[PDB]
Amino acid sequence: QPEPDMITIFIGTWNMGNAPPPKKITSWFLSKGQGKTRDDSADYIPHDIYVIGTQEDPLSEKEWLEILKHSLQEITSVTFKTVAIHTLWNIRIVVLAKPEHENRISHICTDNVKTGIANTLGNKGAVGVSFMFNGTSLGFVNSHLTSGSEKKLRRNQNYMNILRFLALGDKKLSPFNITHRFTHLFWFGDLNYRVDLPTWEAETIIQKIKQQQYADLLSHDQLLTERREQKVFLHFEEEEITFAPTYRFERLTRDKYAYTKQKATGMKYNLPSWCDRVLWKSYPLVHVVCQSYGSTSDIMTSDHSPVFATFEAGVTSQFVSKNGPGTVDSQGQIEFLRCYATLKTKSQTKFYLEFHSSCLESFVKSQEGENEEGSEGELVVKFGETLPKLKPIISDPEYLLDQHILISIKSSDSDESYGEGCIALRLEATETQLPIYTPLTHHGELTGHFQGEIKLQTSQ
Ligand SMILES: CN(C)c1ccc(CNn2cnnc2)cc1
Ligand SMILES: [Mg+2]
Repeated sequence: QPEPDMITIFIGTWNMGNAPPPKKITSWFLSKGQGKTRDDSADYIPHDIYVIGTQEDPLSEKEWLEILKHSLQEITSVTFKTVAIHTLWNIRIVVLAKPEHENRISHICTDNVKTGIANTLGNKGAVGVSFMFNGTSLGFVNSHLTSGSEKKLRRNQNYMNILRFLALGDKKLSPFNITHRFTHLFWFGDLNYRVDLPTWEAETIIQKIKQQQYADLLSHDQLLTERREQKVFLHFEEEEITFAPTYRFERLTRDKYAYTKQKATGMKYNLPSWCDRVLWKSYPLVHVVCQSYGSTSDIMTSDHSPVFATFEAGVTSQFVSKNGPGTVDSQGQIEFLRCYATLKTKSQTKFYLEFHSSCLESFVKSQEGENEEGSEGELVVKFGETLPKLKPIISDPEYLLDQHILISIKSSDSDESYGEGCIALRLEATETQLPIYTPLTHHGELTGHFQGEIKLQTSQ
């Protein structure tokens, strides 16, 4: 039975509004309703992995697991295995996989982050799951961010706390947050970003939704505008939105948006908004294709509609050679020529690099670079041809060209990372000097750039 080089992944996010679900929720897992929907001809074809995020979830883990497994068994006739389930308050993540994957999945991690302080600590935050699927690391974050049209900045702060403090994936990747630890990272939830239009325009917005004319509403969506201004979710993707706003509906129909201020809303308006979202970030030049992104029309127990997204995702096999794992493959090497970091920092410490990759036995520390002043104020850290030659565990090009090198630039004075990035080894050529580049981030904000040339030697 061959190992796969692709899988499909279902992502669901649903704020259940503290109500039990209706008896049938299969439309969610079939990617049927509004938006980019899945073809009927695929209905019996199971996804490899189903990841379900809920918010305001009133059910026990047992109760929800029984509903989810029943739903999938009815669709596919397959009894899915539970990979992980984790709940913080009423925020929950469930990961289910086809039984054939049980011995492909390992290194399962769960964690949560509580956002806010005092007043603002007690119901918002995130849960997450990570695991290895053969040679591929997968991370999944379900976040319920701060509510309210005039709290976009709080949401952005919630995002940065979650990506700093959520402890998933390989703890040896100590300079790296979740935005660099996984081949594929999916971040979804009730992100609570709103359509920023005047309250007086409520009926006009409703009119536009009835006409399926979303352009003038999406141009005011806070998540799109904050992402365009690099305030949040830097270097993440989102499929184009082609479904109606998923919030805030009257329960038991989808015919009415309930937007007017009420004591129950704290006298806040809830103009129709795309609160419920799926975003992703994959390492450079790894295959990832969104094959659906939409909302269900027939699940009406909540004031939110469920959102689905499905993905094709490239995966690699757990490679064994005669040499690695457990030694180097002298036939393989990675050289960095003429590299320099450009940093936004005002500080004047010396810097060194760390190279981390599962193609190395352990991470590699460079010598200090040479600091120069850039022409427009910047710090330029030059490494020249001083960088250590990296010795991968396996030299076979079918393995090595699918790998990635994480780079951290660290202060010699503090050993703290000033920037993290990632370089693909999916090169146009081997034994050839080729340009490389990554942006550098820290706490998920842009801090600089790393660029230079690479020369990769494989056994071919
Ligand atoms: C061809 N296969 C595998 C198939 C066919 C029909 C269905 C839908 N109805 N169902 C539920 N449980 N068994 C049948 C699911 C799978
Ligand atoms: Mg709510």
